[PDB]
Amino acid sequence: GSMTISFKIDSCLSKEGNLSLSAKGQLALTIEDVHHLPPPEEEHPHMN
Amino acid sequence: LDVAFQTVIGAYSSPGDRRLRCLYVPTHVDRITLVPSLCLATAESGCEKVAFNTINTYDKGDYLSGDIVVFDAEQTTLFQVENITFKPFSPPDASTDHAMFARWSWGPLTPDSLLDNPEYWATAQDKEAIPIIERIVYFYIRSFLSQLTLEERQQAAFHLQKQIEWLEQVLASAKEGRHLWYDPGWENDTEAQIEHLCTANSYHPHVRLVQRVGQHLLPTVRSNGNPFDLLDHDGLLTEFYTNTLSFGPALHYARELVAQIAHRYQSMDILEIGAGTGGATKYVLATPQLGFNSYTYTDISTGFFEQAREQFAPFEDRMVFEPLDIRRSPAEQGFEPHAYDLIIASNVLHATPDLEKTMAHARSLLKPGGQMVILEITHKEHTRLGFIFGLFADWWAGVDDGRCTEPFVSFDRWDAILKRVGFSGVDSRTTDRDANLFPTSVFSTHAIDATVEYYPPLVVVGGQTPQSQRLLNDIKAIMPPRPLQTYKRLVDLLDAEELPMKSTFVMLTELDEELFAGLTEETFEATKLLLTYASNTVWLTENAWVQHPHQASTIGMLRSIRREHPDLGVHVLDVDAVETVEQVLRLEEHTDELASSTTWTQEPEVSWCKGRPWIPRLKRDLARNNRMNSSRRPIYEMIDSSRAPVALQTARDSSSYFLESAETWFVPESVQQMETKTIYVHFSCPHALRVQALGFFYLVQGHVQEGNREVPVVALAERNASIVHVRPDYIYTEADNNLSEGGGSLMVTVLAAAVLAETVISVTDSILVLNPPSICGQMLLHAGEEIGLQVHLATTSSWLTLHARDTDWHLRRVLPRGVQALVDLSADQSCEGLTQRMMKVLMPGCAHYRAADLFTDTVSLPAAYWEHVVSLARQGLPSVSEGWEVMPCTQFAAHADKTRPDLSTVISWPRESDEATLPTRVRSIDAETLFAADKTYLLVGLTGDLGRSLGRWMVQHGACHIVLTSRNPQVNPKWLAHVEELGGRVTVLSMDVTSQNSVEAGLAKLKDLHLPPVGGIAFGPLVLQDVMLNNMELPMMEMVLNPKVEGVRILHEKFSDPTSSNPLDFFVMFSSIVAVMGNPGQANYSAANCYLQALAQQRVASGLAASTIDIGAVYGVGFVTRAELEEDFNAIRFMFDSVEEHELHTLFAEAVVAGRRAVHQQEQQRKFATVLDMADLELTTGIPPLDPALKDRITFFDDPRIGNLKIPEY
Amino acid sequence: TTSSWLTLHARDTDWHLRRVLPRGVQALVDLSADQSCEGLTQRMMKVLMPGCAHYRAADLFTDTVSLPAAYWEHVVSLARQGLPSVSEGWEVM
Ligand SMILES: NC(=O)c1ccc[n+]([C@@H]2O[C@H](COP(=O)([O-])OP(=O)(O)OC[C@H]3O[C@@H](n4cnc5c(N)ncnc54)[C@H](OP(=O)(O)O)[C@@H]3O)[C@@H](O)[C@H]2O)c1
Repeated sequence: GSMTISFKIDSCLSKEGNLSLSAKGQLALTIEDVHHLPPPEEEHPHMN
Repeated sequence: LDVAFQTVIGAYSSPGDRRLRCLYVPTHVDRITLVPSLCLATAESGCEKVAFNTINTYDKGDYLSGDIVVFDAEQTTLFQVENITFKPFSPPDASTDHAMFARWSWGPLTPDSLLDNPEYWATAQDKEAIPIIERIVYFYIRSFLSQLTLEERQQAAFHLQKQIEWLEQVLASAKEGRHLWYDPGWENDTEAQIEHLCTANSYHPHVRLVQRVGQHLLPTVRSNGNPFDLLDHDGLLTEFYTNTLSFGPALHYARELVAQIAHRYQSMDILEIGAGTGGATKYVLATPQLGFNSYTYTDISTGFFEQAREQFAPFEDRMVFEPLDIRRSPAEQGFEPHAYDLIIASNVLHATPDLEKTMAHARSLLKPGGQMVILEITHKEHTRLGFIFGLFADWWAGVDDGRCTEPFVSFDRWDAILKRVGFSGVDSRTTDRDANLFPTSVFSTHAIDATVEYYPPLVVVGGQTPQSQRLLNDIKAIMPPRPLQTYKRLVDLLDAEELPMKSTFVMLTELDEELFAGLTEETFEATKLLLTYASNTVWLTENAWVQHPHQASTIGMLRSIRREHPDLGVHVLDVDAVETVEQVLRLEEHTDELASSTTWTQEPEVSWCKGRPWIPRLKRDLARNNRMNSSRRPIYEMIDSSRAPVALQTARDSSSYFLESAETWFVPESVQQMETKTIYVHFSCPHALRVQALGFFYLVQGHVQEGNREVPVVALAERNASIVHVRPDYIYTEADNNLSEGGGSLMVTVLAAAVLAETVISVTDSILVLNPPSICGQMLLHAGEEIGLQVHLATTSSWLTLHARDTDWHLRRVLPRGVQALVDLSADQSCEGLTQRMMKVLMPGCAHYRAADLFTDTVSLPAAYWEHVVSLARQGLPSVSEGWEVMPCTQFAAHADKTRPDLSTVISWPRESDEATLPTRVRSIDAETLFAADKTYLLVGLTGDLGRSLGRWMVQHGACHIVLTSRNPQVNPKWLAHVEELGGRVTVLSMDVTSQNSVEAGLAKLKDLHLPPVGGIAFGPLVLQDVMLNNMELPMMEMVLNPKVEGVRILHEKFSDPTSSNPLDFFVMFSSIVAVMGNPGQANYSAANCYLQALAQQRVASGLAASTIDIGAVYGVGFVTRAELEEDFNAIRFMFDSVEEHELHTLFAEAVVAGRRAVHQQEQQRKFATVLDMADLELTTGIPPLDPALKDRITFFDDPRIGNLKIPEY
Repeated sequence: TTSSWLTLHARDTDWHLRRVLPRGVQALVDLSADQSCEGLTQRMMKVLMPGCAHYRAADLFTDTVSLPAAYWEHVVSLARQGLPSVSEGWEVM
């Protein structure tokens, strides 16, 4: 029930330029064959 | 999602606070987690409007780190973000720095008449060298004089005086002129004697230059070549100008004089003529800060302008390069007449026979009252500089006056000539009492036009006190012919029926009963009447900032009045001792001197201290600004690590090590950590070593000054640095030379690692160690023998010579199967795969320890421990030499790497100031705990969002007990729980500081709450009535002052005992920048803030910690944020700068540190007996970079007190 | 727990762990049957005491194997305290 994916968003700003990395990372997916996150923290009492 | 990211920035920076001084874009995210089902459900359901929460985890400034949580209306988290590292689009250069901090840099109201500094006197070496060269010549100087002048005529006439334009006479006359010095029995041997003298310091640059010129002047003796280009274009000429303590101290006094002038006069359009190489320019601009609006680098020739541009690039924006021939009219050369407030003559007036006309040209360029700084010759002495000065090409031009060259004019004849050319005489001069300063003695002269007067009626109020009576009599006797009105007190003025509207008031009421101590008796209305009839005003106070805070309240009231009534010229004079005359009359005369186009600064306020006048200037305190910005960028400051704590901190990314300022800033808690010893580290281990479950501690070897003994010691330090403060338990105090320099620390480090490894594991009967340090192996074997444990050594290079990438089957074949624990000490991390394969072949469940589990770059005992460590080390000392791996801290920081921890490496911390004075990456003032856990910190008046933020910051910085006090604390108990989660017990006292009884009840309730004694107070109660004083009413004054004034008085009287068992670590009183510049309609507030400042200053003078912060508009939190006045205050952005919530915390921390430093220096016999000694206690803040383009909108730009904060325009 | 107990949650922010987790902890024991909590454990290592000992479920429970008499006495003495926590056939297959 997991899937680790290494992703890289390569970018090139012009047709004359080379393809360069713009973003990269990993993706860890909890998947099914077809409350997952912590409940949000209680709102801070004082807030301007 | 980008909006969610913007939430992090919003948390980091409030709207209008300008905390986000640079554009941050995301560059790394530790984790983004999204629940696609919930996001799709929200998208399809149409309830796009969703809630969010975000934590700005890291906000120092280098890169923001945010943790975001976006949830639906039902609080079902749609997605979250963890450590979304926002980083600047481009590195945060100094242009993005925040210059909020400022200090009251005090200086003389006029430049000192005599610049006699013992630090700049001719040293013994120079004072012997000059008489030594005299000894060569002094015998027959009387006969020499004329011949020496003849030789000095090499440029114009000496080549004909004896037909010395021809080869024979040239060769004869060169050596004859040198013998004019060497004749008395020394002669040619003087050639070698000169070198012998040059072998020592203070002899080389001068007499070596003499020797060099004496061996090549033959072509110049006949006037056929450049006098100095023959000397390799320079051999020592610049060194002679700078290094020699005859040409040097003149430049030092020039720097001092220019500093004084640029302090009293700021935004000056300066112009140095004859700079050449710019040595004088270098020295004068070496001042930490000076109020030069512009600096015209000028010389007769433009050949030096490239060198000036390269040397003075930092001041290039301030500096403009324009050639000028003072022998020629400046107007013909493109310069604007009377456009410069200051002109500097860098030893150039001697190079013109038109001295009078050149000085007239300088006057033409100078504005009325401008200062001409003259570095020039005077009071000639033949036996000291003659034959070497005589060579130059144009310096002799000037002999037309009848004396040698352009005459060595005496200061009296300098005064005569200077007056003849349109100036106010030589009122300042450099000391030339004995010698070595005549050749370059400096003088300052004012441009005499609309000169200081030294008619409208003069009104005197006060005179009740006997000293006030004496001063009134002195005013009467010294006042010029003017209409005069006199009143005993201000009530008498209130009873007055005829008061001129053009009155020039001289108020001595503060020397008598003060206004802000007796406002009840219609004194406020009398002050209103005064302002109504006051067009000019002078006020006198007796040590207000140190003895009489009420007089300081009056000073602040006048400070605000000068803003409310700009047409009303006001001066205030605070005197430490009134008995110590004649200066109040001159200030009163000045008040009528409303010169707008003249350089004369209007002197808004003055202080007579130590029998001398002083004027303050709010110069950016670059120390505190650098500390604040170090949180945001790598601020580097030259710090002496040998005498200041400098830790070789590891970078946040753990990419490299850098030297960081480790100054703890006087944390007073040393009883729980009993007798925290100070260690001056000579050698230390870069990596922190783990101990027996106690934690990671670096190994440091150094000296401890036990009754001045440099006792060698080896200790475990949490803050590896040049200087450490460590508990005695973690110290080995033996001075055994076997623990030799460098090597001893190496062995102790290795043995600490080995002992840790053996102790944590032992339970086991046999273990394995992978790639241990070369020294380590034998030590580990010794420890195993001493603890009865079979330790196996594995290395990737007896030892088991394994290899990285070895097959698991090979490991099974070779590795013993009795191992129960594995310890990987491999500095190279490539052996991680080998370790993993070991885990598959070793005993299942085998304990695994990595190098990170014993060695780390971040840290954040039984007496027998170090005894065992040293006993083990003494077994294996011979394994290596002492200096097996020794590198200086600078080399380690520049070249060492965290990812490759070179175990068994040792840092050689420099000890000499020359070796230790290094560029250290400054540390934020709040980067380390500043507060003790056994004391209560009382935030008086701090219960709004500002107070809550300050309290939470305090607890984050070691404040385990905080008390918030206010007349109506509306604090959520949930916030109290939140701060308690941070580790500090916070309570609301509901204490009305306005009443003594209420304060006493609250302080007794503290004991009822069992809280520790109050170790610090943050006094910031506030009430505002924005109305001008004339339209103000006494009840408003009472409402504004009583909270402030009465609260400070009550709290001081409560803690007015420096001998008490619980002296306050600090007494921070929250002042507004209006207390330093005023504001329209806040006279009461400014007076109260000045009362706070004066009370803090006198409390420090009393031996009690205290400080004041002159805060700007706090957009982040507090009055501006809670009143929703961001637009209104940003409309005056150019007037008051923003002070962010966390910047406010930084300012408070800096004020606390300043107070503690002042107290400790007082323990070091710092008197703090006057205002000058307490420039740091008033942490001026909130003044933005003053743009002249906005000078019209700025209602206080004309104030010279802020001169150094004015942006240059030309 | 990722479900007194500290009801943590997998994928919790390290800042939250700092806020809630006690700072006096010197050792961490991860018995999570579900291995998704490995990230939570890693984040714990960044907030707990540096050098904190770390034990995983594999360090206590394993599917491959390849004493003082008082040990079982202590085991049963402890078990007799908490027997009522569940029924006999809580999970029998
Ligand atoms: N213009 C500036 O330079 C500037 C800007 C902001 C702050 N500051 C300084 O920072 C400190 C805190 O200011 P702030 O931001 O928190 O302003 P604020 O938001 O208006 O809070 C000040 C509060 O102190 C309360 N207070 C508490 N005990 C009091 C008493 N005994 N008498 C009268 N009022 C009392 C006032 O009434 P309540 O109890 O009902 O709240 C007032 O609301 C002040 O000392 C101020 O000088 C200066």
